[PDB]
Amino acid sequence: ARGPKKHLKRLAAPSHWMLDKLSGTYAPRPSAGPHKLRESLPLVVFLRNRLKYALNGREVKAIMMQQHVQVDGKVRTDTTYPAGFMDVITLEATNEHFRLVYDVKGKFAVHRISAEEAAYKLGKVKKVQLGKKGVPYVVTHDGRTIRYPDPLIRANDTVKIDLATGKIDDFIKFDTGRLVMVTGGRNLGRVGVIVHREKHEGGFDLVHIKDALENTFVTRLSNVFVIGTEAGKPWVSLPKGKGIKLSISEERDRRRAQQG
Amino acid sequence: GISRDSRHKRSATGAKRAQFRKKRKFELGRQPANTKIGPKRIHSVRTRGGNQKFRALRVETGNFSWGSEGVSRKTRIAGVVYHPSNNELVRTNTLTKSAVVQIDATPFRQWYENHYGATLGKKKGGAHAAHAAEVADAKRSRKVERKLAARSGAAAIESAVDSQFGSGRLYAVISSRPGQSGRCDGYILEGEELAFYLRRLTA
Amino acid sequence: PRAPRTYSKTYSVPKRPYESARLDAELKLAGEYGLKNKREIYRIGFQLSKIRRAARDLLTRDEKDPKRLFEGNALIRRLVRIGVLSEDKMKLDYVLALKPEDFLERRLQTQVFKLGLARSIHHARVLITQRHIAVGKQIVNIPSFTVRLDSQKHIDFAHNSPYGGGRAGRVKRKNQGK
RNA sequence: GAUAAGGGAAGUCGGCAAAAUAGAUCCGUAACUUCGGGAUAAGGAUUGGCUCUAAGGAUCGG
RNA sequence: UAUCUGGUUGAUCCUGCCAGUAGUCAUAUGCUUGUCUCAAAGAUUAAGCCAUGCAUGUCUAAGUAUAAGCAAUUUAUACAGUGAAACUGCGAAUGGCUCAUUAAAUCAGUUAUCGUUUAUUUGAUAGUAUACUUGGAUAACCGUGGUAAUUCUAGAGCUAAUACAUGCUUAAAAUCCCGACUGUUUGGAAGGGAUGUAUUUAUUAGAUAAAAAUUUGAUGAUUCAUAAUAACUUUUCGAAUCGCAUGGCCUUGUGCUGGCGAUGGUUCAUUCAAAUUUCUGCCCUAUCAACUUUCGAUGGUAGGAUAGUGGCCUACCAUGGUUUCAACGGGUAACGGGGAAUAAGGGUUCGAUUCCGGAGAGGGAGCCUGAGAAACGGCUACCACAUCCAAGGAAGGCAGCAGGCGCGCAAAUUACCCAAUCCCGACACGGGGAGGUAGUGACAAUAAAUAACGAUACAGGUUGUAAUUGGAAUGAGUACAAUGUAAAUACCUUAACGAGGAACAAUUGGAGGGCAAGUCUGGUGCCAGCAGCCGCGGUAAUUCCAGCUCCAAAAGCGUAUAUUAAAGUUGUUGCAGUUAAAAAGCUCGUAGUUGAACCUUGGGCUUGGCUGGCCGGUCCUGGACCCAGCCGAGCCUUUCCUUCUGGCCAGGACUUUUACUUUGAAAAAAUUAGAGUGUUCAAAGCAGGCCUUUGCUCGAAUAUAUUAGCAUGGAAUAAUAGAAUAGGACGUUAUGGUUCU
RNA sequence: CGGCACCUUACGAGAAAUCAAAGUCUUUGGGUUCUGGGGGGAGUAUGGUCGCAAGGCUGAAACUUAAAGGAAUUGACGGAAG
RNA sequence: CCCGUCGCUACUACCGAUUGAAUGGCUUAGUGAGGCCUCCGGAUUGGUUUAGGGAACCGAGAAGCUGGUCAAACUUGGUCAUUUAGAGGAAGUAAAAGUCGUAACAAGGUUUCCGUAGGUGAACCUGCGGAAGGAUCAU
RNA sequence: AACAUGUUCUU
Ligand SMILES: CN[C@@H]1[C@@H](O)[C@@H](O[C@@H]2[C@@H](O)[C@H](O[C@H]3O[C@H]([C@@H](C)O)[C@@H](O)[C@H](O)[C@H]3N)[C@@H](N)C[C@H]2N)OC[C@]1(C)O
Ligand SMILES: CN[C@@H]1[C@@H](O)[C@@H](O[C@@H]2[C@@H](O)[C@H](O[C@H]3O[C@H]([C@@H](C)O)[C@@H](O)[C@H](O)[C@H]3N)[C@@H](N)C[C@H]2N)OC[C@]1(C)O
Repeated sequence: ARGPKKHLKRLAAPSHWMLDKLSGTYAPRPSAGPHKLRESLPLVVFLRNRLKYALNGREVKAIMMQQHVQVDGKVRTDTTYPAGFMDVITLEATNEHFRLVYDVKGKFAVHRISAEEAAYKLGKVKKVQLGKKGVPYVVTHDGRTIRYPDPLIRANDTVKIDLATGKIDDFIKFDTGRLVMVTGGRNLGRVGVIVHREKHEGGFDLVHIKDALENTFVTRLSNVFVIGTEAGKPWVSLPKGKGIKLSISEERDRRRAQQG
Repeated sequence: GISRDSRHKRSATGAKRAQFRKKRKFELGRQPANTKIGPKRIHSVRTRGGNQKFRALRVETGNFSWGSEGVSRKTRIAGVVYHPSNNELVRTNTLTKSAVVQIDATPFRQWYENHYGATLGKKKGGAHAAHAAEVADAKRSRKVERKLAARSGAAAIESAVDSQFGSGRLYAVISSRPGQSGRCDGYILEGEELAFYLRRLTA
Repeated sequence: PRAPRTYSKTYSVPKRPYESARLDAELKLAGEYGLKNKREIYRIGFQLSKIRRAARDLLTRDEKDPKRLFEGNALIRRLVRIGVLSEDKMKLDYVLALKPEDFLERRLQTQVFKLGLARSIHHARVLITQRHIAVGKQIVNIPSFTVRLDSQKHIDFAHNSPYGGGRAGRVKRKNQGK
């Protein structure tokens, strides 16, 4: 087709953006950036369709042209910036902070956080190898590259990064017993804890997990995001629900119970 | 133009395929360089992605390696004496990869004499004996004499390689691709491969 | 372009056009509820029919089943709320007994007729059409407007009605002055 | 016994006479048929000189 | 709603079709047409031809300003503000249109790149062995012009950069090669070179089976990454750029210095892409049975070419590759898919077209530029069309939007606008016929007026009564005003208006049967006509032509064609073959389909859960005990159920192959089924609701997908293998011998 | 035991005539081959193929049409019988 | 009740001299635009930079030239497919009451029918073998 | 022994 597409049709936009059908023909097309097109949430969606801070995209343009909006602390003006998993969005003018986290229903809930909290994030180790001049580095899930990591770090490990200096604070080894959070699949948004991992050479590795309530659920290894060291201790704040799935009758019961 | 697509060919069953689309630029070919031996002329080619290739149309000199000795020098190419794929390239001295060529043996001779102190050729004529007597009676300081002694023992080389040093031209194989890189580089023939090509040549 | 808008039909004509029994029954229903045409009978038949297809399938399932319980209870509650079903009939098996005489009671034409607002059901229809009726604080002009239990109490003349407080109307304002 | 601009059988009873074709290699070859043919059907391409390359043998000697 | 009815006969039971019936987001057409919400719309024939206009441009404080352009005198006699032109940069490869080509092609799910390119984005990332900052070109501009004419340009004079080409500013110690002298059993040393990163070639690291007589990354896997050595290169680049603030230090020199930034740059990573690519899956056709291989067909070696693999192409060589399990050829009124219509189930039919993938821009081909195009709102050429011309020449591509011609059964305005949706650019600002708003719009879909209420004598067995007497009510429509909106329109809201024949007058088809509703009156007289079918009509026509009444659906009803059900009249479920159509004259026989039985059965012990009642302990529900029932485990019975190491997991050594079935990973939205929601209802949509806030709030469910691929439990059914000239199985720590590590 | 048949019955089958298979078929599945899909046009035309020929095998379409057909019943008729 | 030829008319399709015609695809051969690569060329131009008058030799380079490569397109021939004219010939079907006979249905007045072969205005007749769907389930 | 034929259309 002669070259790269620059438009995204509304019906072809990822469903986890909850874009209404009849608004118009097109959808925001997330720019090339740190996260994949499909597994990211562009800033215009975050700052318009979630927070209702803007009535439309022109006012989104105006808001970001005034250095208000920040991603991972740095200032961004790209209206279609592909904000993704673990990203921290700072709004100093409103005195408000956020972190993109998968709510259990499968989306990015509006997760408010504190200023002290809005200064770090987490990163899965894609690979570890030597660059030029023999210097070792590890690649994270957000396109960040860090040189001179701990000589023990391997793939599938989570690291803590400070959003100011880009430095690594502390990390996690991947093994049985780790609190995690599924990154894709049908088990999206739910928080579990590693039970077992089954290794298929040449294939796709399988990992067995368990929620706080006893539920064993398997998932592709590539969708496992370690979020802690043990059960009950995440390294970030969790949304209203703590990542446990509730059946439709359960939620209906709870809605009736709450409303009287 | 020239194309590399597979759609113009018959299926493995033997069916004649129908036209699918017009020719695409991402499947082009180009003209062979047909590199020759002469004064250097190198033309750049703009390729896909903004990269560059170099069509060696004519080359004088190439960087050749004596593999065993761990040394390589920028000699000059005399001619083409054998090509595995077509005798038309040897008959017209066309340089491509894997062409058997003769190079100037002179710079390797200088390196041999300077790094060791012995000489090659081994022929016992007039000029050969005169140069041998000159080399054996050269002026060497005591520390250079001792470092050359530390380089002794392994001084002698295989009988086929040094025998050819009588003519000042060795046998080599082109290892570079002159049409792709603009370099005409290679390595000296040695051992089993050398015996194979000599058997092919003298015949 | 822009995504299509979903739509559908709300009735299906009978396969046999001239059945004396069915025709007579449909005329009886039209007369008992003052309906405009048979399509209003057809709509009740259609919607009750899809209800009964889904609800029959549910009744063919087992109890305590989440599909079964969830969908059946949702259907039962949506039926009790509108006044099609009553208080003691939340079982999913009374719905099969339901009749086009049921769904046709809940119309604002019938309800306006039943509680003294009109002298005849034809009068009730022409009052709703001519905008003299009000359901709670919302004025309604659609005869097929279904009234739940909550709006059963809240049907009266329009707040600004000639029959509910306000300037009477053209014939009055043209005759009473002389 | 030869040649002839442009035309090309208008000449003549009639293409009479003349012209045109032609060896060899490779390609390709219809109807019809007594299945043998028709067939060199029809219709195309190549061919000099020089310098090379390859293939195809005989007799002795375990 | 898993349904039938009319028609062969004097009558019957059948076969069997014709006819009737209902749907179609399925098209045309006739008649008719009041209101609202929603809404398809030159696909079908001609990927036919097109007048005209528009559809792609782009500037920030941060590239280049002597407009002889505009404003005023100002922290600015180098400029400094605004702002044309032009240079430079970026975009123009997106979008939108269409469905012509195309049948293992496209496409779908599923793979691969240890087989490649990738502007941009985002991370990183280079001190490499004239410098108070180098040159020369041209545009813009004034000036002479030439041609009939075009977005044609020529001479001449200036003048710039983030344009073009050049070029230094520089650490620290250290390694290596050469090595004049020199120590003297093998040292030191002057003096020369290379130090980065790119490029090409060659050669070495890149190790990790456990005890006797040192450091080392990743992968399932590599010649991987990375590193070293020797050399190589028409030497890649390691910043001669720009804006605002102007600080601090004095050894007071237009001193040394240093804040946010613009832009740029090598390599790697990432992101957006691309190009190939594995496995399985396409409609009709044998009046297509052999096809491919000259000139590449199938494979091997070597090269060339490519971004890269590969007969992609060349040279030499071999003779291979596909096919009745349907190759190859032919047809397609064939772009594929998500999907659509009908639907008891199984099916049948359709999919040009709102999303995804492909392909094309009159037909063909070839290229430039660029990260990316074999680009057509880019070029070049031919063919076909076609415009102008002063006859010398010049200029084209609506299957973009609107509009014309043609074609036909068949489809709308040369309108308004960037306000939403998003896209592009140097960009907060410019542009966008993409897109949005109106016009035409009985394609379809939702809701839904054409009336109603009382009284007289009447009529009748407490109202259900046949007419004409009145009071009222109303929106169809016209119109003050606000709203709506970019401005409007329309809806919604509303001053003054707006009904007795409320003439503000409903239509389309029917009245023998199928099939609901007349044997009433005239006309004709087997004529004219009706009639889907059976039939009607020949002077008493319930069927024609007409008037009255009635029936059905109704703002919609009828006709034509196609398709779906009815059709168990295509039959796998599920037909028929003696005589209704239909068993080959008869055997043999290959492919195909299909093929007897048989190999661990019983028995016992211990024990988890959830089912009913007995305890009953009842607030629908709760605990140990007995009873039984179901789904399970573990041991023992001659005993299957891999095997070692560390020492119920985690690294080694081995595994007969399949079908079938279980479970799971994952599988775009839209559509389907389906939970929540007074869009006033509903179709829909994905919202909305709350004491009325300067806030708070549940949401945007769930299943369906699975032929093929992946992972997984089971061992019935159906296959496959095994020890028969023993060339068989075991010997753990059997014995001896020969090799390797 | 195998064979050519026959008689009765009708559980069963069938539209019936009839059928020991034409039964074990809506309570619809032992294996497998072939053939038909209203009546005509028509086993025609065309292409192919076999044959000395006569012909055999393969084999359409346009168009046309409301029946054609099967089995039985009552009558009538018979150059049928009693 | 019913068969065929024959007569009038209408419609459909078939054969057919015309080496008929037209349209669309594929293709041998011949010619071949143009681009790209290559090869020289050298209008012009700045100096690797140097010369008493400037003589060398550096760089940049247009038109054009050589040889290739991809290959539009034209002619010729071939082949495939699809429409289509045609003297004449031979069918089929339809169409109240035309002609000739009476083949079939009854033992249809010669039982009917199948295959094959001859003959004949027409139905049809005859020979050879077969069938009962016969007019005989039987001596 | 001979024996051919019966306009069309119904009610
Ligand atoms: C000379 N032999 C002839 C033979 O040719 C043929 O005759 C046909 C005849 O069948 C045809 O007859 C055809 O058409 C006629 C027409 C009146 O419609 C009808 O009889 C009928 O439809 C049909 N048979 C006729 N039209 C031509 C003859 N040669 O058959 C009869 C025959 C006597 O044997
Ligand atoms: C039964 N066999 C018949 C043979 O008898 C003959 O029949 C004709 C028939 O064709 C004639 O009839 C024909 O011709 C008339 C008119 C044009 O004359 C038409 O109206 C009629 O429809 C048509 N069938 C009829 N009038 C006399 C019969 N003998 O026609 C040939 C035939 C078919 O072979």
